[PDB]
Amino acid sequence: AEARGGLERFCSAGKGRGLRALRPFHVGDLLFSCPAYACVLTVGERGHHCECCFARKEGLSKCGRCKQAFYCDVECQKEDWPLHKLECSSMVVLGENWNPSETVRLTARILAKQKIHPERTPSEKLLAVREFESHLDKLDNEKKDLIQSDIAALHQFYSKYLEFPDHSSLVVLFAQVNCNGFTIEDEELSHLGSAIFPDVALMNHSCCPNVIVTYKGTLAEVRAVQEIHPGDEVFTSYIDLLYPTEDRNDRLRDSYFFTCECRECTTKDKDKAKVEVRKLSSPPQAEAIRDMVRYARNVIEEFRRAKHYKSPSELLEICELSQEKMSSVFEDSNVYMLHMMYQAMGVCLYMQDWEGALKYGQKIIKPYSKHYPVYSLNVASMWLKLGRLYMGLENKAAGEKALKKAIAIMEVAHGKDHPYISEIKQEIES
Ligand SMILES: Nc1ncnc2c1ncn2[C@@H]1O[C@H](C[C@@H](N)CC[C@H](N)C(=O)O)[C@@H](O)[C@H]1O
Ligand SMILES: [Zn+2]
Ligand SMILES: [Zn+2]
Ligand SMILES: [Zn+2]
Repeated sequence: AEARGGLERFCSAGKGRGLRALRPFHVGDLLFSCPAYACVLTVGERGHHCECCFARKEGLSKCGRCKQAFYCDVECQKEDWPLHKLECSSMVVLGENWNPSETVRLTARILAKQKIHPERTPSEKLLAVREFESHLDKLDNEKKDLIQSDIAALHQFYSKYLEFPDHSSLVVLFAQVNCNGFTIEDEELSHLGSAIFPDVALMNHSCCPNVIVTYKGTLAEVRAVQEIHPGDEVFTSYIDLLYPTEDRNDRLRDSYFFTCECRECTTKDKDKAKVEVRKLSSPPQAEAIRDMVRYARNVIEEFRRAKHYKSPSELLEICELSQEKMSSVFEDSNVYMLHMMYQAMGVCLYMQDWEGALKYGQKIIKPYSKHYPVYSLNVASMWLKLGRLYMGLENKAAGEKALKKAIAIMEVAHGKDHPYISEIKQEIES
């Protein structure tokens, strides 16, 4: 018998172990699904999504003791209890002082799961957590310090409720989480939480992926976005494909310890349109473009840092400031301009500035459609957010057209029967 029908684990030369198709898969076909081995809901979503299954529901029943964990029903509460019990009492005693990072909370759950079920689970038919690559030999000083900081935080927040393996085993585990972890995003690409999907972790990376990972609660689903021929390796993208080749590879080396050699990374064809410059009298010299690229990659970091000391209103100004400055060199379609417009849209949405968010959305959509693949969750989510803004702003004609563009991509990536599709169709009707 086949562990996963039409697929097998194999040795991909220069890429360790990988996933291969045995039979053809065509666009929109489901290769496999994988329940979460461990998952944790992001703090920001407490009271809005079930802590166990991540369902977005009104009227979630809360935990009687800590009054902090929220659930669909007693069944979700019971499934989560082995994990929630590690935090419940600590959240009662320490208030806002109990703040382990999301990665630390996830790793605590993996430790709890490993102890109870040493044998392979249904989320490990092809690759087990114990087999995950860690790359300890490639970790630099800063990366080693970060893991050590995470281990101290784990002892700090869980020592009273969780027994630990030796320090070296914890180092290996946090390192495995870094190169095999997933984040779960909703239909608008909002961050819901972090998870471990061992069989999904088997797939190698390509900047030209042939599959897309989506979620049905905490169940990961893998669907083909191009034909996958018998014998082909199955590739997902580990990163945001919007960025130029150098940016993507700096991210792949930093988190996954490899340099990509895919067709897009070899030819760099998309880089010209991604770093688009404006047609002026001059025009911009290569040195001046390099300076704006460096300014752009720094403002990305400036914005992230500013979240700690600046108000949303101020963060919006950083985005406004940057766009104005970069526009002397950069076209609106330039990816660095889009990064700032996207961040500005999120701030607008947060400050209830529906109109400001809609104007940003209207500028992002066309360049997103060009830069991203045909089936991209980033493009689908942008059409959806645009559709929802128009619908909310009493423009049903433009709203319906945008929601329909989102559904058409989502039918491929999420499957025609996905609950997100039914939800959007119910928004078109009512
Ligand atoms: N395109 C690639 N080129 C080289 N190595 C890759 C590529 N994609 C993924 N990898 C490797 O696979 C790791 C991530 C794993 N989640 C993927 C399965 C991994 N190949 C394994 O044998 O466990 C990365 O940290 C790299 O070691
Ligand atoms: Zn639930
Ligand atoms: Zn509780
Ligand atoms: Zn690549």
